[PDB]
Amino acid sequence: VDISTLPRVKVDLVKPPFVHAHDQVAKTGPRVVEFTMTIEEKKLVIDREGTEIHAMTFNGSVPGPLMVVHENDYVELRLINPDTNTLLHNIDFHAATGALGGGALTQVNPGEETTLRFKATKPGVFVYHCAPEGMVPWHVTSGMNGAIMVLPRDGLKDEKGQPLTYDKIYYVGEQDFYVPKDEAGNYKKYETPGEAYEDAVKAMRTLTPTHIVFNGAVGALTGDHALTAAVGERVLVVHSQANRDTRPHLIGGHGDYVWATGKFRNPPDLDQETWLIPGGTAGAAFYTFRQPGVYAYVNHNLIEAFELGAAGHFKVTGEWNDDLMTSVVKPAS
Amino acid sequence: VDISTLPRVKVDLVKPPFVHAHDQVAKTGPRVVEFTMTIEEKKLVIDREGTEIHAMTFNGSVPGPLMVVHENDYVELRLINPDTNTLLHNIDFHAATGALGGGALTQVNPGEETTLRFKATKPGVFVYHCAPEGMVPWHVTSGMNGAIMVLPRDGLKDEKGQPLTYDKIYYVGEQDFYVPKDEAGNYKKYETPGEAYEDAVKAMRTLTPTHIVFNGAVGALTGDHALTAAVGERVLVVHSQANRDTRPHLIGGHGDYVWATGKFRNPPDLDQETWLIPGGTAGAAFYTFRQPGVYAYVNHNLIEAFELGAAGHFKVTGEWNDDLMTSVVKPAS
Amino acid sequence: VDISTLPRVKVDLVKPPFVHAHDQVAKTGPRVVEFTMTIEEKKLVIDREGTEIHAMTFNGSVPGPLMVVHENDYVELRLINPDTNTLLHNIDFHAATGALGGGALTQVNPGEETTLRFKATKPGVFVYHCAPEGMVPWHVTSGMNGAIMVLPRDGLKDEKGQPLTYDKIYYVGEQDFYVPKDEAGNYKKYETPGEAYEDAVKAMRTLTPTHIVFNGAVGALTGDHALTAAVGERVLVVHSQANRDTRPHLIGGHGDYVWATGKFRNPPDLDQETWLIPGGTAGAAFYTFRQPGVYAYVNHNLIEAFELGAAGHFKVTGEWNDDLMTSVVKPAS
Ligand SMILES: O=N[O-]
Ligand SMILES: O=N[O-]
Ligand SMILES: O=N[O-]
Ligand SMILES: [Cu+2]
Ligand SMILES: [Cu+2]
Ligand SMILES: [Cu+2]
Repeated sequence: VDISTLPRVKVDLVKPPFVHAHDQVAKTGPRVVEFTMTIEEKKLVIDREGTEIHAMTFNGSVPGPLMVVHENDYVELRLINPDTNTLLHNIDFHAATGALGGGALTQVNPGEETTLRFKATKPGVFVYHCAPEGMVPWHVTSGMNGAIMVLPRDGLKDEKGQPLTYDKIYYVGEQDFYVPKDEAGNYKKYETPGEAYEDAVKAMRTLTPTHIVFNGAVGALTGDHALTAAVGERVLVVHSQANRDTRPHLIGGHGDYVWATGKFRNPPDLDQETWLIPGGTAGAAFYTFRQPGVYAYVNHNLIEAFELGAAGHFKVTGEWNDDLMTSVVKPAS
Repeated sequence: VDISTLPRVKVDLVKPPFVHAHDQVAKTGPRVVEFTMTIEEKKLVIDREGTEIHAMTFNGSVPGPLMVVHENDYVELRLINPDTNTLLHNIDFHAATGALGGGALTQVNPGEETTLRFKATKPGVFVYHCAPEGMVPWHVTSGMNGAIMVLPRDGLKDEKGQPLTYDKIYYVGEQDFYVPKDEAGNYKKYETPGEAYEDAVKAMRTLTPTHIVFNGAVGALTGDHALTAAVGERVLVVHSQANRDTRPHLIGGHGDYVWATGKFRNPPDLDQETWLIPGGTAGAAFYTFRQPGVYAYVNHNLIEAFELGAAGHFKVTGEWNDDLMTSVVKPAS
Repeated sequence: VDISTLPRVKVDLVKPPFVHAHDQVAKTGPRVVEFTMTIEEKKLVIDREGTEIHAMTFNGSVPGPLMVVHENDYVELRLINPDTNTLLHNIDFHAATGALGGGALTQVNPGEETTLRFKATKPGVFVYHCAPEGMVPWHVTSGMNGAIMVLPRDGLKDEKGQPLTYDKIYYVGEQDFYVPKDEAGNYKKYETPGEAYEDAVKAMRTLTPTHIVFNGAVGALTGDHALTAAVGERVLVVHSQANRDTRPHLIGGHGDYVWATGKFRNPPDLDQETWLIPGGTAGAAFYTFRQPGVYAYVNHNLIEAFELGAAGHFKVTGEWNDDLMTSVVKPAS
């Protein structure tokens, strides 16, 4: 087909955990969906102690923004590497077919840009990440990863073929960082990326993250940046991990319908407490809130959650249901 | 509904790996099922070397006992923290909805008790664990976790909707411990829980368990405490891991029907060799024994099994089937 | 039945990643399928640095060869331990039922052989591995493992019950090695297996592989030993990991149909980006190539892939499809 005959629609991305506006059920035929991202190398403070790293980002955030299209749309990405950056970058879409997911076609030095197009032939949530030959895990584990959602044209379906429609969506990107340590255990700091590279490699080879965070930092999805919902609302939480396994859990809730490995032609798993998202994958969980209050959303390696950073909060408004749960006798001597 | 109009039934729990008597198919309407557990902080010897830790238990065991109810029963738990203990505790049920699984409503100092009720709205096996704010992974990885089984009212079903009925059930709780080590690698010992806390946190942050055990100790499910079955018997093995992934395997057998992430509205996976139970989850495997003899039941990271403790035995009685397996020529020069 | 009345067929095995000739749909009734393997202890160079270990192999390779039979065939294995070896060995088939998978019946000292027969009652891909009592993880993590495929008699089926027929098959065995290190981090070398055993145990107990490789060495499945396919070809990739989780990914492709835990009575997962194969399991992924060029096949812990060795290549011939992917604007200032 002549792609030039198709509609074009430009998306304006938003910072995670929010997601750009879209339609669950496609209201048009196939489109070329136009995205732009600008790579930004920047310093980021990732914990309460003030540890500062040299992060590598798509669009200034860890994770990069969630892109949303429908099955058999074309994704057309303008990828910009400004001359204020110092490294070579590219992009690999797990949603795409060919050329190492696009990485072989999108190598951009500082001061260059490129435009890639691919057909989104499979529905699901997928990781995208930078992948420069020879330096792949360093870029990924410096924050250079995000996700793309390819919705079925008729939206999501349950295990029986009935519609599932979310009221809200959030994107939680989980990042393992490997901050080099000296013998005594304190983090080391580096003057340039080249001077850091060997100790970055050493640190990665321990297979032991120093930090595991949501939305780029310890506590990022707490306090005034907690996730929010109301009792009765249907929420989809997209979760990605580009490099290492995770096991999400909503403390006080469930995954009512979960695609743990993220691919919508498969029936969802029902009533999950915890789900495994393998490293290199995006997954999605659908839940209808039934109680108000604070929930924690965690990686249920609780060490990873509460000691290394992989924990966020929901604040949920509405009525308490004492049939579902109540304190019969409050704590007392 | 007025819960006060429902039948009440008191359960008397038993020590793992055994399970209190119950009905697979519900013989009554919905009930309030009454449980009591008493928290016990105690010293436990966990390996053959004599390493002794300060364990934190529900009902004196690691894991805590398996609770069994049916879908849409109410679970009413009296949780007692005697004044002989020294720490604050609570309980989070992954089966429950709201208040951080019950943890926000069940904080008990030594000398206090509380009673929680929740509706068991989803069928499956689920983890429960202590979760005191700020100290969650330390309590969990000190042994303070167990599981609850919420059976469908019409019992278990295979992938075709046909009944599956077990003859025996066992509960295997798998515990990762993080015993602090000095520089030379020997375990450190501590005078009080507060003096131990920072090195406990340090030890956990390595993400490398020193011990991974079934039923609280190396070898606990061997010798006179081996699991038992007969050829032809249908056995359900419930397995939980509150904090870290595991991959159970019956050496010499299979999981004929497995709910690896534990939730019975989903069809089981058939004919598994090994299954992944993510940290924070309970799973269940159904097997019909076909050969007698010794079987090993293991986490199939074989280092975790045979060097760190995650191995137990079945002793199975009955006839040998030479059609299924035989030595044609015994080992010989 | 009198097994002596059944046809016998002798298989001549081939070195991974290739697979001996077989039929997907069984062209005969049930057979006794005869295999022979000779154990070989040998030195192997496993990385580009020249690190040499004392490997323990079935048939001289890491992994051991893929065996292929059909459901309800009998597997009859002659296992030979020549007197040029120094250790005791045996074999455990995860496909088999009884006697610890055969290990209790196949203990062979150097200079001995044995013949085991078992009925392959369950279809799927399964691990096999050595398992000498007391020394199990050392033999497995020295390379002594492979896989067996038990095909359904009517071949593979998709999620709808329609045939899936592969044009090519490859077997990727992934091996975690634990090469002991001194305090400074250099590999230690040993004079005899007994002198190595305690430091091998110490190294394993860190749960941190020094090397994670495909087909026995860093780079083994690259260059002149890259995997090959053509656009339009249907390829099945069998992947096993006898001891540790992995998460395969075809960079630039997908798993169109995946049995992540390897058992063919279950419907496959569709359109996977990445899949989790738990330690102790074999899995299988089916893909139809749609684009030519180089693909990387990796464990998508990218540190494990690109820094520790768990990466191979496909070279795919044929036409480029610009509808599926194209560079709209090549990288430029
Ligand atoms: O479910 N809470 O750790
Ligand atoms: O299956 N045994 O390690
Ligand atoms: O998908 N590549 O790392
Ligand atoms: Cu980059
Ligand atoms: Cu506690
Ligand atoms: Cu061996």
